[PDB]
Amino acid sequence: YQDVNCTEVPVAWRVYSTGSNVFQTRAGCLIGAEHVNNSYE
Amino acid sequence: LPPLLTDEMIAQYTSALLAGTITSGWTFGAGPALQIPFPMQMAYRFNGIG
Ligand SMILES: *[C@@H]1O[C@H](CO)[C@@H](O)[C@H](O)[C@H]1NC(C)=O
Ligand SMILES: *[C@@H]1O[C@H](CO)[C@@H](O)[C@H](O)[C@H]1NC(C)=O
Repeated sequence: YQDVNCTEVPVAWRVYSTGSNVFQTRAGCLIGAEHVNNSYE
Repeated sequence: LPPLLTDEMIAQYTSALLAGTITSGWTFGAGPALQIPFPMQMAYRFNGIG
């Protein structure tokens, strides 16, 4: 979700709006991916 | 939309290029980087212009 502080992403398929895996980046909010400290290509 | 490469990695690439051309001459553009002292590469850079 682009440029949205995801404290309110599901307020406005339910599995892709829950808090199973939420990551906050500069581009927006990412749902469905796990953050990893390791670095790859 | 934000840029894909933030300024830090751009600075990292520039520093990598600068260190490579300072230490290894121009041999890092062809294959493996080959070490050479700096005065003897400025000497060959003169020798390349007559
Ligand atoms: C996003 O929303 C939260 C509300 O929980 C707020 O505390 C934060 O300052 C907002 N901005 C961010 C995380 O950049
Ligand atoms: C990654 O590093 C941070 C900071 O040390 C740590 O809190 C976290 O447990 C590490 N692992 C993951 C999966 O985030």
